[PDB]
Amino acid sequence: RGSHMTPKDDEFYQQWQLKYPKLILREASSVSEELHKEVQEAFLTLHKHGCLFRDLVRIQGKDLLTPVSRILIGNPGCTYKYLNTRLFTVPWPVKGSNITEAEIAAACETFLKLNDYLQIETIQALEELAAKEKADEVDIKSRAAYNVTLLNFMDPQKMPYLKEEPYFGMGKMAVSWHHDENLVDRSAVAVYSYSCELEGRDPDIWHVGFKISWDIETPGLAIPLHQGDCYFMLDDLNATHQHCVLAGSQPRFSSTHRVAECSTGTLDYILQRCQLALQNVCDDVDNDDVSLKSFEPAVLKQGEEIHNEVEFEWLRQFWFQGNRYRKCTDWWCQPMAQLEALWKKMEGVTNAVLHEVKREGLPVEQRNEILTAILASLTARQNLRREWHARCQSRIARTLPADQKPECRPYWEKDDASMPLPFDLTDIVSELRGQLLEA
Ligand SMILES: O=C(O)c1cc(O)c2c(c1)C(=O)c1cccc(O)c1C2=O
Ligand SMILES: [Zn+2]
Repeated sequence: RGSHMTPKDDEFYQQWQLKYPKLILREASSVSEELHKEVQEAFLTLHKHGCLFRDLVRIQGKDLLTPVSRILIGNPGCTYKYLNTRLFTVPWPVKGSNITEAEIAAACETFLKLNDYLQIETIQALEELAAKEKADEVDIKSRAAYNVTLLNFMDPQKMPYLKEEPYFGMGKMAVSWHHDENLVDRSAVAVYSYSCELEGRDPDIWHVGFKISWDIETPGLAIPLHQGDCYFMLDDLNATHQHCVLAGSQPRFSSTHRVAECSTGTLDYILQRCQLALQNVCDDVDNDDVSLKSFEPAVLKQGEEIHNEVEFEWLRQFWFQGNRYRKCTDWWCQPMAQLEALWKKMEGVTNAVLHEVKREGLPVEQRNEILTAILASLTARQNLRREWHARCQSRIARTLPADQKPECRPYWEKDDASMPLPFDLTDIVSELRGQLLEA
């Protein structure tokens, strides 16, 4: 049978040193009384204000409510995507920013303070890690450049429905074995754990488990976590090892600081993209007579791709969460209004393209060129629309509370003459395909 080790086992420390060395551990004691207080009160403050939410996530094609409740805090405009769900930051106050409710704002400041301290620690541990290998500095600093933390809460008494750990008999899992997605390559992750107050790991206490990827022969590690212990995954650990969370019996919070790989995941980035798409529009005035500067296939393809990007990675992702951030802050209210306007204009662009493709004096070579440059984009738009609407109407989603109910948005009826094109592109895509096979 597969087995596991905790500090009670003779072989624990040396197995740690041999098969999990890039896993570091700083016990509550390395951290000041002061910061412990501030940070814990900050957790309880967010919890009281109802700021943590279960994500209606996706996994092997199945909609599933995560047993754990979460919240994302970080640099303004930043996102972190896991399990097909883009979490938007509730902003903490980096330099250059000034706003979002009192006690909540103060909690954000506090997790920024925590972010700072843990960063300093991570850099020190990676320095040590290298000098241990000795027998760039900018790489280290960018691998500890935490731009977000993902907070988690679970109260096992309230959230009993928990799976047994299958390979090492670690007992009950809060979070099953996984790799953390969407992180900068080789970037560290720093977790502050806070648990509110014989053969194997003690079930009453929280543990983080690690195993080697592909491997259930090498026994796994189960590391006990009390109030205020911190652990760190350094470097390639998150890629070479898997981790899970073993549930104790008391509620527990954690702050999991990460370098989210946000090259296509920031308000700034998606605004530059929308703008790039709108470069193809005549923009003297904002009205519905949409007229484009060019129908070169490359420019049109690009436009429709950006159209999809803002619709499905930004708008539908944001509204699937049914405006639950509105509880914590309004930071994204204006930006999302603006992205919605940019997208509406793009529905305008697509319409103008469909107008061209139907234009009498257009040589069929060129028409077919247009079709072949946009067809993929439009069928992807259709398939992703079926997906999001269904995901918004699924039995599970309809049972969430009213301030969390998924919201299929934007959405308009075929009768709605405010919008230039139907929500259901099925017929249109059929038509374009048919044209493309005309002898
Ligand atoms: O399959 C599961 O039960 C499961 C549970 C989780 O909590 C996570 C995952 C899977 C991920 O895949 C993942 C990826 C990137 C960052 C993350 O934080 C997670 C998770 O947290
Ligand atoms: Zn994880």
